[PDB]
Amino acid sequence: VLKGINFDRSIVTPENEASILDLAMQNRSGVLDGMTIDILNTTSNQLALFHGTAVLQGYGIEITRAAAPDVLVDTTGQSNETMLLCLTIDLNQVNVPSGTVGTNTYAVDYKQIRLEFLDVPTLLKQYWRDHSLHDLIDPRRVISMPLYWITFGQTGTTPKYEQIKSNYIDGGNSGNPAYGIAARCENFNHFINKVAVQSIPINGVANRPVSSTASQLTNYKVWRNPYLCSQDPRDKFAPDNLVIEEDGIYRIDISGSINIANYTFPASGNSWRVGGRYFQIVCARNSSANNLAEFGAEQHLPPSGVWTRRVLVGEYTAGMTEQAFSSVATISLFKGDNFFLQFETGTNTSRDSAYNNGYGTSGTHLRNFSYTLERVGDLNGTAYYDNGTF
Amino acid sequence: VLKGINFDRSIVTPENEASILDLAMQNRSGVLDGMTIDILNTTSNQLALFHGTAVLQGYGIEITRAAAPDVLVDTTGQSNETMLLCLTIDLNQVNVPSGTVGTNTYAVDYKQIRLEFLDVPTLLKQYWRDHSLHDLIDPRRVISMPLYWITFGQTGTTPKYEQIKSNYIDGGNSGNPAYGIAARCENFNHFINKVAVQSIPINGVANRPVSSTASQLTNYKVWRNPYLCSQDPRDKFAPDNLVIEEDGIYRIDISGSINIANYTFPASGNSWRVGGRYFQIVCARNSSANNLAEFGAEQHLPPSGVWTRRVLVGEYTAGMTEQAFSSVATISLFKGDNFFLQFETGTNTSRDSAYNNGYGTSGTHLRNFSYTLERVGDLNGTAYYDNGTF
Amino acid sequence: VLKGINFDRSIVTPENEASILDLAMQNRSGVLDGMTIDILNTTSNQLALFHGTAVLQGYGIEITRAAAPDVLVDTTGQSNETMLLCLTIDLNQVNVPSGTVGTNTYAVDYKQIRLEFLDVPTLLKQYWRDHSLHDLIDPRRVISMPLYWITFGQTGTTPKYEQIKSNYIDGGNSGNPAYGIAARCENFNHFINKVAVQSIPINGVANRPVSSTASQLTNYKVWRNPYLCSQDPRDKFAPDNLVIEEDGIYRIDISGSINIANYTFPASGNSWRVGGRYFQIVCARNSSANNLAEFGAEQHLPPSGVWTRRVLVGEYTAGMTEQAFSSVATISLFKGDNFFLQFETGTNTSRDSAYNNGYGTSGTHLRNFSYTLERVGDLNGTAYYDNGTF
Ligand SMILES: CO[C@H]1O[C@H](CO[C@@H]2O[C@@H]([C@H](O)CO)[C@H](O)[C@H]2O[C@@H]2O[C@H](CO)[C@@H](O)[C@H](O)[C@H]2NC(C)=O)[C@@H](O)[C@H](O)[C@H]1O
Ligand SMILES: CO[C@H]1O[C@H](CO[C@@H]2O[C@@H]([C@H](O)CO)[C@H](O)[C@H]2O[C@@H]2O[C@H](CO)[C@@H](O)[C@H](O)[C@H]2NC(C)=O)[C@@H](O)[C@H](O)[C@H]1O
Ligand SMILES: CO[C@H]1O[C@H](CO[C@@H]2O[C@@H]([C@H](O)CO)[C@H](O)[C@H]2O[C@@H]2O[C@H](CO)[C@@H](O)[C@H](O)[C@H]2NC(C)=O)[C@@H](O)[C@H](O)[C@H]1O
Repeated sequence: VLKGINFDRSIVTPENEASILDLAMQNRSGVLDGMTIDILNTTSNQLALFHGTAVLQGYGIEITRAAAPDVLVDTTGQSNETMLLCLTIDLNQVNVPSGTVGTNTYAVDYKQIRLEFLDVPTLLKQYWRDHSLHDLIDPRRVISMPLYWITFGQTGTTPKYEQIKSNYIDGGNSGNPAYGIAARCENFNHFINKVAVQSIPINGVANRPVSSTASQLTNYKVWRNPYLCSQDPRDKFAPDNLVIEEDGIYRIDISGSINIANYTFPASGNSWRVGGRYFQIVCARNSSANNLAEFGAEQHLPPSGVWTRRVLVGEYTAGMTEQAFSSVATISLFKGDNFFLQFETGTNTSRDSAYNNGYGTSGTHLRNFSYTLERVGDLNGTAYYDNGTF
Repeated sequence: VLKGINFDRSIVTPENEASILDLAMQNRSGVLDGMTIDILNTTSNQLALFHGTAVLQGYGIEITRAAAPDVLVDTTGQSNETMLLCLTIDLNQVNVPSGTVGTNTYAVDYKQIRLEFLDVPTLLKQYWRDHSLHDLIDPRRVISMPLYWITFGQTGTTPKYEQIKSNYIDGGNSGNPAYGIAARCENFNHFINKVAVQSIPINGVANRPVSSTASQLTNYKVWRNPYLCSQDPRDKFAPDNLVIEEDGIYRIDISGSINIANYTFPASGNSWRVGGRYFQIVCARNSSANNLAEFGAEQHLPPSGVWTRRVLVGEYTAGMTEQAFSSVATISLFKGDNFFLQFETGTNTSRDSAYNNGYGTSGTHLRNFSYTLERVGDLNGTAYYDNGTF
Repeated sequence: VLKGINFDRSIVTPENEASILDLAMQNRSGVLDGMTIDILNTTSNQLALFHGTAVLQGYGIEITRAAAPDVLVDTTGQSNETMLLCLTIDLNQVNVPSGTVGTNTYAVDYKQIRLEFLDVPTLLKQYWRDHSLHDLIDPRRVISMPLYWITFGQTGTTPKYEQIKSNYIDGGNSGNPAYGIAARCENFNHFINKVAVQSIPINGVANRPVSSTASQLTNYKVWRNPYLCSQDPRDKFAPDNLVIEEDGIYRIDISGSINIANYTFPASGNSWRVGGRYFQIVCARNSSANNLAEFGAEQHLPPSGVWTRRVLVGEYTAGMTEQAFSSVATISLFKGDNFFLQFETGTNTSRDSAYNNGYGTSGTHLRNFSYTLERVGDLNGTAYYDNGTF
């Protein structure tokens, strides 16, 4: 039959209001405030956490403040292991109320909520990002959110910790928690190596031209939303590649200029004409390596025929010392993919190369280069096949 | 007086929680999951639909699953007609509860909800996209959402169906259901016809240069959000024009290059200088034709003085084989408008044209062209006059 | 302990549903409909307001309609003063219910809600944009939203009014009330003054080239979201500067062309080659002047090392009559900042200037220039330091 959920004779249930809050959270779960580690109240037998609020698939969870320690987690038996401190909902448990409304003594022991230590494969099997209490095909009764990596030493020591920032709704994304900016940087300058194809380092270190003869590795301001992307965990790829943590349609914006651009000088032989040199800036995706996503999670397989390379800028050098460019594209990206930018040109500097024979500021380089990567759409349902291939 | 809705002594009503959910849905109504046609359980007297959830102006509607058929709709009397299968709320009806809380027998016969067949003019008069149960000036008591076009044959046959995808919140837009991408495509190449003004085909078929002498009509990947736009229903305009289904401020992004660009060769007569050729890429809107929107709905009239053409790129060819361009603009668009892109230049190839005398890859063409159209703002209230003219 | 808010044994309180609605409003408060001044029912002792709905930090407030006047505010004693008509929540007050559910006589006198006149410093101390009933560190019990500037004359006169549009959720932003477009304009043409550095007038008046000898100040279509930005209140800066009203990560899009661009003519002395002229378009922020934000509110101090200038386009003129450009960047902006765009070039027209010696249409000018400024992210929590410096 046709059932009303919100109608005059309907009864609004806990699962109902949780389904509503989850919708209002854009289906993202996470710590809204607090719930950070309290090292002052942390011993070799207990782990303390500060007061706070979290939402786990529409269910509101609170750690209350009193007198500190706001909450204590038992670490007895945990030793020489790296574990995940998790906030878990278990709907098989029974919440035990006591006292009464009428007296001011109503209280509930929420057995459906626990703070616990899980190993990575156990967390992954019940991770909110992959499984749901509200799921249509495989509904679950137990779901978890990892808060910290906890590394226990020898019996008698206090553990080392690392916050799982993807599960904290800190700042930057509050009104649009599942979307917004994935990555952005300030303008930077980067020397173009004398090769046909090279990646542009987008993760905060550029090879900056500093003199007429030299360039040097220099930091530039960069920011990443840990819920959406991360710097590649492999050192070979760490300067250049992002790992996508969330499927979606993303928008890539790039701008900058090619400085000391090469071209064939107008001479009597070529009828006093500039001989332009072709170059292209491409964005790229690659999913050959599995388990690059956070916790080594299984990558999300893309639809058959998915793009791998997309031309953002494709033209010739125009005979000027410096030539600006800009491009904006929407692209599909999947959890586990590598995403990167490449500069392409010919390798013969006297015929087809956009780069010259100089080094440092005398050599061809990218100047005032910057980008923004932003999540703008999801790939759920039919969009996976209709929108996911490009 | 000043009335609190959500305060300590307030009573939260069904209309209240529905007004809240509608706000959380960005005022969009639609099927959240399921509610697709079940052809196995569909006969010549009954039409079956699968279990699912929908939200209609903040009211949650559910089709429950048991044992299939999840729901049955009576088709007796319906013959040789094209009808709309609609999900309707009728607040003049009375929901009849039975049983009691205390026993586990409470149940409601939701007479305020029906699955019914309506003709197009009846649906349009009570369509959620134009009328509201919550409306300030003209509040309604009956509102509908069309799910399928149902074409009934002769008495004794099973009907033909077509899903109304604009009313299904499938994928791509989940956390931002009333906004997000309207249209996007992969990079494509398109031959420039030897004319002053031409539309750029944005609906998935381009005239691709394939040899030094020929171009051929070739499909490219394109995606449209049916809630926001559709391919023009008239075959004359179908390769080039979108029909806007929803008023708003939209963002248009374009990028690509002009390949084999024409220019006046540097000769002794012009003092060995490149003679550039002017061209422009414009976006355009046109509302002269009424009833282009879904169901032949009345177009939304724009404010007096509304724009019709906007220059996105305006410059000269620079004497290079290929020259890149990019542009981003925000524009107002109205339900029923045609939206399209045009390429403009002179027609004298020896004096003012950006195009040459070649064909296929030897002729001037757009290369690596792509666009994104996205809804970024609404045109309700004062924004209609202040923001709606440009 | 671990407390559930939305669980099976939980009791959902008024503060709970208000916290949920505030989340659904992206933490923005404001009038959703109506609540505009009713001058027909306004006298020298009373001020009338029309029926409407507002949300103040998740609490729903309603002015009910009956028979007009929908509500009356006492103005006795108010004279020769500029005051703020405010909608205030005071949780120290007690809402007084009367009658009963069972009879159809339940009614509440909402003493926790008032319409009142406050001076600017009192409003600022309890302004919802700076303080919260839900605040973690400094929770408040009294919070206000200003609706109108009310200027009272001599005893016996009806007052003058000015709507505070930043506190009315009118149109343009309904589904994304705290984000969306801040400012946008139609294409305009602007003469480039013969100077090294100049601001580009973004607030609706451009110096339009109209003849081969003259340019004239001409209006162009522009729109600003008053919640996000305003035209500079100082006449010296009013044509060029925006005042940012809300912290965040913003996206700036620019496009246009440089028409009648200057360059060194190819002559025998320079080996028949175009001598390009460097120019750059920069966006800029400046927070030296405090109290530029609405009501003269204290500016939000940026993190140490914050950017002030960012190159959007940096290149040489290419020897063409007209050269197009486009750029998209994300930038941090703070409440109280000035935001503006600048055009930069050399001042020697025979050696390094992108501008020539002409005036009007014969002189170098920006053609088809337009921009969009949009709020795309917040700067709360850790994002303030990690994302706020660029
Ligand atoms: C396991 O898959 C991984 O490898 C993908 C491909 O790597 C490129 O292939 C090699 C050689 O071409 C042949 O082995 C290069 O080392 C890789 O590309 C280079 O990466 C470095 C580091 O990021 C760049 O600085 C360099 O510019 C780039 N070289 C070229 C020629 O483009 C990789 O793309 C996958 O993402 C990854 O998982
Ligand atoms: C009923 O209004 C409809 O017509 C609008 C105008 O159509 C153009 O006008 C004619 C001729 O100029 C004179 O009759 C062209 O056929 C139409 O423009 C052309 O459309 C085709 C198909 O999309 C393009 O391939 C072609 O490039 C374009 N021609 C030119 C010169 O630009 C129409 O714009 C409204 O949208 C529509 O409702
Ligand atoms: C109180 O801080 C304010 O002033 C900031 C700087 O103003 C510029 O400085 C002077 C002179 O360079 C030296 O006093 C100029 O008058 C100001 O810049 C100019 O502003 C006008 C009006 O907007 C522009 O038309 C003009 O192009 C621009 N001049 C130059 C050379 O760029 C100001 O930036 C702060 O925002 C403001 O609060």
